[PDB]
Amino acid sequence: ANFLAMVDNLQGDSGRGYYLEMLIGTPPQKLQILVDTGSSNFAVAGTPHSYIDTYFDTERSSTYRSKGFDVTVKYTQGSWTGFVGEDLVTIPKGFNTSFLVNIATIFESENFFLPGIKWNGILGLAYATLAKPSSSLETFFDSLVTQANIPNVFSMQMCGAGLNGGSLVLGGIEPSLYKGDIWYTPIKEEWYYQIEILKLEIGGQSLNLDCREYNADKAIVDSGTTLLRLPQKVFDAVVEAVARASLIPEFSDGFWTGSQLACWTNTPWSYFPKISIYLRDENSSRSFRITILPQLYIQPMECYRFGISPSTNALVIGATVMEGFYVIFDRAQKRVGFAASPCAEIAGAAVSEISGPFSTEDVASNCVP
Amino acid sequence: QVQLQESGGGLVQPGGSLRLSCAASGFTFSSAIMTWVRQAPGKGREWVSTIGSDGSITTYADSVKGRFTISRDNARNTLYLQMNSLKPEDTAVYYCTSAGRRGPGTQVTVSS
Ligand SMILES: CN1C(N)=N[C@](C)(c2cc(NC(=O)c3ccc(F)cn3)ccc2F)CS1(=O)=O
Ligand SMILES: [Cl-]
Ligand code: NA
Ligand code: NA
Repeated sequence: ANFLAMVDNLQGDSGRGYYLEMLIGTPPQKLQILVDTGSSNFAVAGTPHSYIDTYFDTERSSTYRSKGFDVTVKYTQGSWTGFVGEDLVTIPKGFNTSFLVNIATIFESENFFLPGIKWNGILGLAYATLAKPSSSLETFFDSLVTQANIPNVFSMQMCGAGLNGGSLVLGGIEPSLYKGDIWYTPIKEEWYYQIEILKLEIGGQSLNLDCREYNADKAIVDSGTTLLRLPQKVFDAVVEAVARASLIPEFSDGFWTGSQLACWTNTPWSYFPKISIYLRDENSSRSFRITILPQLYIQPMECYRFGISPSTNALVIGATVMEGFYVIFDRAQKRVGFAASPCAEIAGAAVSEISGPFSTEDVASNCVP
Repeated sequence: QVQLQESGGGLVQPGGSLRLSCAASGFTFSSAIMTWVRQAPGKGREWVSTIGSDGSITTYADSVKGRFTISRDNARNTLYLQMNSLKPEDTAVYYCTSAGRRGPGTQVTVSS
């Protein structure tokens, strides 16, 4: 593997996703694949659909083999059913050889191929235990780690910078994508990339919630989620704190729910507070904080939408937070790394910060229930 | 729960041969991609060969092409590696892996 050749291997943005070019079958068919750290299947369109240009035609691949079974995957607000097979895949921006992997080819779906997408499948990079129909279906990254002789690590940089593609470095860390220190937080549970959130701070003030409220369902790092998603009680506390700290006198209730845009003539970002998320260090007595500036949560659409949404379920660190950071998914060492992204800059200003260490003596030793 | 157990290694001279086996249980072997990897002390992990579930698609590292042959018997839940024309630099623990799990491996030593 060549990590320098992986720089700028993603196209897209937080609106419609970050996607990787993949070549599938013999002769190769080129697909555009969403990079998804919140799922564990490699699944591609196998039939024509309204919101896609191309699909993988298994009949045109001489190396494709059918496993003889289907899989149905269901999400909140969507689903698909596909045939499960095996074929050879190359990733041209990083590798020089092909690898044998499992592939699901989608023949029916609901709410999956959304309006506006440039991708026609998904690359699930989470752990085997989320794979469907079961964890015996070898995941793409498990196949790649073995067959390509790479370390069990990948890293991601998203350069949309709250509006320039990105990089998926399969097998390691590219030094040219960050400056300063990488801070590591333990993976609490290897399914999603579940990490432990200790504290949220808005404009320098703590929310003063029990730290279990940040982890109750789970806190995860998910490149296939657009917004920062917060459990309802955390969301309401954040909204209250943003409205108190902001130099805008009035926000509508509809602004916070995404029903109304906030509009100005000639930049709103100086009128909003920084938002900080504190993560436990590998030493449990230390934490570090990842900080997003208003640029990452007051999103241009000049009119602006709120870049945070309430969750029925989990606390999700999605693409818009990830647009601030080089994120290292260190599966081998059971940890997630963060460094501030040099590309996370708008109008000459960094849109994110990282700092530490801070003491965890005032917080419980386990914030997951 | 998944079990992989390799056997068939040994100590051979240069130009010798071995037949490695891996017995599998606790999953549907007939639907599993299977891979052989090798690891020698002080060296990097080295992919050897992969075989698709029906046995028809096989791939090999350049370092072993034309010398080693991967195969499987789905009815017997067994993976094989036929190793010919063995060289000192093939010395390693050889292990089978599938879906992020691995067996403990079998030692291959090639020496005069
Ligand atoms: C949150 N989810 C996730 N991680 N993966 C899935 C496969 C998914 C992701 C997308 N993601 C996206 O479309 C998307 C768009 C812009 C971004 F910045 C990031 N992701 C679309 C469909 C879909 F099924 C299921 S989901 O439950 O919806
Ligand atoms: Cl498999
Ligand atoms: Na083809
Ligand atoms: Na497998």
